[PDB]
Amino acid sequence: HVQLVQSGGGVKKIGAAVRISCEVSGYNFMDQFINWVRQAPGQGLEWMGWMNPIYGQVNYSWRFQGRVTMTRQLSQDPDDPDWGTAFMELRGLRVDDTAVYYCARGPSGENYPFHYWGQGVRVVVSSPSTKGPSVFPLAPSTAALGCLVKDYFPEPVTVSWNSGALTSGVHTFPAVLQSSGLYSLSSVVTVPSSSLGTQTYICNVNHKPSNTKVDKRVEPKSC
Amino acid sequence: LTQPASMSASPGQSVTISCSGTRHIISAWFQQYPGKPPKLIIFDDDKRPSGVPSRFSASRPGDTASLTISNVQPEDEATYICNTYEFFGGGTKLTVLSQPKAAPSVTLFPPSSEELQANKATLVCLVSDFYPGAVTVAWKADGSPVKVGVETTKPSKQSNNKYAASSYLSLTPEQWKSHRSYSCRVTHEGSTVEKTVAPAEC
Amino acid sequence: PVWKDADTTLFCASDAKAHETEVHNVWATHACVPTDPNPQEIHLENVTENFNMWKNNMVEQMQEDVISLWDQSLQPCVKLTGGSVIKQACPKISFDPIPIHYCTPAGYVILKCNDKNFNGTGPCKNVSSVQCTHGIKPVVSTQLLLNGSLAEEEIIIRSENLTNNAKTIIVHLNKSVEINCTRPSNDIRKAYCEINGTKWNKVLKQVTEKLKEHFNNKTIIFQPPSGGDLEITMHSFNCRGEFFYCNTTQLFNNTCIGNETMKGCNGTITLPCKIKQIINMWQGTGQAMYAPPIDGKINCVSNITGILLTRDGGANNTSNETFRPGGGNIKDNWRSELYKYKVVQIE
Ligand SMILES: *[C@@H]1O[C@H](CO)[C@@H](O)[C@H](O)[C@H]1NC(C)=O
Ligand SMILES: *[C@@H]1O[C@H](CO)[C@@H](O)[C@H](O)[C@H]1NC(C)=O
Ligand SMILES: *[C@@H]1O[C@H](CO)[C@@H](O)[C@H](O)[C@H]1NC(C)=O
Ligand SMILES: *[C@@H]1O[C@H](CO)[C@@H](O)[C@H](O)[C@H]1NC(C)=O
Ligand SMILES: *[C@@H]1O[C@H](CO)[C@@H](O)[C@H](O)[C@H]1NC(C)=O
Ligand SMILES: *[C@@H]1O[C@H](CO)[C@@H](O)[C@H](O)[C@H]1NC(C)=O
Ligand SMILES: *[C@@H]1O[C@H](CO)[C@@H](O)[C@H](O)[C@H]1NC(C)=O
Ligand SMILES: *[C@@H]1O[C@H](CO)[C@@H](O)[C@H](O)[C@H]1NC(C)=O
Ligand SMILES: *[C@@H]1O[C@H](CO)[C@@H](O)[C@H](O)[C@H]1NC(C)=O
Ligand SMILES: *[C@@H]1O[C@H](CO)[C@@H](O)[C@H](O)[C@H]1NC(C)=O
Ligand SMILES: *[C@@H]1O[C@H](CO)[C@@H](O)[C@H](O)[C@H]1NC(C)=O
Repeated sequence: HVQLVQSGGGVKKIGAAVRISCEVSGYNFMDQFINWVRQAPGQGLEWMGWMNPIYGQVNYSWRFQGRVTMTRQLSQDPDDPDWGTAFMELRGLRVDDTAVYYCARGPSGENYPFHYWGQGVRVVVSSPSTKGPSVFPLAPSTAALGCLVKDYFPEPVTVSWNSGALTSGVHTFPAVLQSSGLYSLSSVVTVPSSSLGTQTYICNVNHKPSNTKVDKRVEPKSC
Repeated sequence: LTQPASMSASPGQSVTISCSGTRHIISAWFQQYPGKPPKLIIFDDDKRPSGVPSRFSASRPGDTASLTISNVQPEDEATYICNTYEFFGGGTKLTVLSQPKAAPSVTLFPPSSEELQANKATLVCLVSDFYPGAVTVAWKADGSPVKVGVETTKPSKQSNNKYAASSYLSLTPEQWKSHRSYSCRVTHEGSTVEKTVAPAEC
Repeated sequence: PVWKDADTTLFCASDAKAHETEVHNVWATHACVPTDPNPQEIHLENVTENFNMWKNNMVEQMQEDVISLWDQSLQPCVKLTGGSVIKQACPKISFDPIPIHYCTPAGYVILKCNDKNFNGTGPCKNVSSVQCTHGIKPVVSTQLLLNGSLAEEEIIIRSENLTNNAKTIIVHLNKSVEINCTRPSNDIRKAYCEINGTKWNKVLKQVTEKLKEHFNNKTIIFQPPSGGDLEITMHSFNCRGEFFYCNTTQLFNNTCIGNETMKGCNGTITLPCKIKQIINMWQGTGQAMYAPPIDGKINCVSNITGILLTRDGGANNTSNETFRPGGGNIKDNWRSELYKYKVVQIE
């Protein structure tokens, strides 16, 4: 049938350019425009532009004008001329460019609505260098206490509590990717308020790519 | 095109997602599962494609387009998106209730003294154990909204099929020690829970 | 006495001279019949019909004709399409388009819309029946329609849907604007097109106000093409067998089409041009290498009569619409003249 298969996604550095391909099959490549639509994680669909395979004519949303370029590779061999590949390139990548990028096309003869979609490829834009995390204690004022793992790259970091002795009420939240390209997360455990001062609580953070091993004691402090 | 950020229904019920705007344009509807591409379910105002359940119907008399799902099934738990040409709605996350609704537990942590001594400050707002997974997180300093320096994660599924999220507010110590109060506000199903921390520490 | 919308293979008529060396005359001599010496247009008394210039098979049929004409008439020195490297003689030819009439066979007629402000889509009030269209010059060009008809009264905007950013816009001018392109006698590939800046900028202001009518009085901004092949990023055309490519940025200088007027934008607009030898084939994904230009003055004076435009879209949170010169493909050129006609079957 009509198929749109994408390639060329992954992790990229702040700045730099990314190129994504959309190989089409099942129809004459020249007869349908190719649209590109990206979707940040947990956000809506955003149209970036379309590209007409006839002469390469393009139409870009103002958000991407001067940063995006849509090109095409047409079929050469005359015994397979329906084949075609569209390309999208986005330069000057920033963290807020991290998204899943799709190629799409409409019904036969038209451009909208998008009946056919590619599987989508994920692009993450993050730090250009490996960095070790900073570990800070999050003291109690129930009695939820934790550790803050800040400004590390790449993923992942492992957090344990009391060398694995503490396993109840432990919640290590998924990391966040900041605009600096660095990741940061937190780990909180809820322990009885009567044990504060009686039993010590220490978070063990490991970051293998930077060989960081931090054991931080979470003290409640006077006031 | 604007639609509610989320919606909720029980199996066997009939639900309706509404999109305003549309500028009287024919419009189409998409259904999208997490981690998958969107799939068209309505085109030309009311026509389905082949292989779309007959329980899906849509109509757009004028400015407002509406998708109606009858005999709601758990397979309908997904994001539904209205579309006009190149413009898409924000997407409505339809949750088919498989467990009772749970309010979010919010924990606000002020910046640690060891990080303050490092010329940095971060406020951490954790949100856990909320169902359905649809939460908005806002930050406020004294009485005024704060938008800069905010990093907020998308809700993610927990072990108990509830949801979790975190939000970080990065400030300098000068800004941190210049405000009376700092607040994290979490809205879930039309109800808001506020937590607050004051630089006067205890 | 009823009819139905149907498509049938048309035939062409012209005033071609069998003894002429000009390539259009040569092609039409063997491919067309003489023009109808007694054409009979009869009014359809109080008849309203539905025309759609953007879905009309006469346009595709004319396109196939122009493909045959160019492939038969223009001989490049080298053709490099796929894995093919073919070399042939490439004499320079006499090239000047001539009008071509398109006619229906027996059992079919052509409905012609005589509404003075017909936009090409929708109902027509003044319907007539003919056997042959008027003579239409097959002018091949991009970004600018040349040597065509004019709108009767007002500037006309033609589009299958102005709110659809993938549908191209034909602007039908009511006043022709001269574009005068010259490769002077004695770089052999450098040329230029001269346009009266006062006349053109005034026409562009009228076009801007007309677009304002269709887009809720939004601000109309022009910009150069956002990309694509050189054939569409430049105003490309054929002048005396030579392929001219011209930069039209100075044709869309917003600062000269403002209500405040002034600025030194009333002089001659000079568009730099290059006569290209390597041209991307339009039939099928190829390259054609022709010989360098002939010596002496190479001059063509043409009537700018239409503008092909593409609107950006993706606006939402903006209060203006941005338009760039160009179109979807060359069939738009034939639509700009065939908008009046539509083939029906009599049964
Ligand atoms: C143009 O778009 C409008 C709005 O969606 C629609 O009502 C109309 O049918 C469309 N016309 C054509 C010719 O596509
Ligand atoms: C059109 O012309 C006819 C005569 O041919 C006339 O009698 C009639 O009233 C007019 N209008 C319509 C709608 O037929
Ligand atoms: C209809 O077209 C005919 C043919 O030229 C013309 O005589 C007549 O005045 C036109 N009527 C209108 C209303 O345009
Ligand atoms: C051309 O049309 C415009 C409006 O589109 C009108 O204002 C102008 O007078 C017309 N020009 C002539 C010469 O009729
Ligand atoms: C053309 O005229 C018809 C009939 O009034 C209208 O529906 C359509 O929108 C018009 N199109 C343009 C591009 O003006
Ligand atoms: C150009 O347009 C003018 C009217 O402005 C007309 O008289 C003239 O014949 C046209 N020239 C050509 C070559 O079509
Ligand atoms: C076209 O331009 C050339 C060079 O400027 C000039 O000699 C010639 O007279 C012009 N033709 C017309 C019709 O103005
Ligand atoms: C240019 O056009 C203006 C306005 O139509 C006219 O007054 C002027 O004489 C023209 N200039 C030349 C050099 O032909
Ligand atoms: C067209 O002209 C502009 C200046 O008017 C120039 O910057 C641009 O590069 C030219 N286009 C090309 C393709 O060279
Ligand atoms: C438009 O014309 C003005 C006045 O002649 C000139 O200064 C300016 O450079 C032109 N605009 C562009 C974008 O080239
Ligand atoms: C337009 O017609 C004139 C003669 O009427 C001719 O000199 C000129 O080259 C033509 N333009 C094109 C682009 O063929």
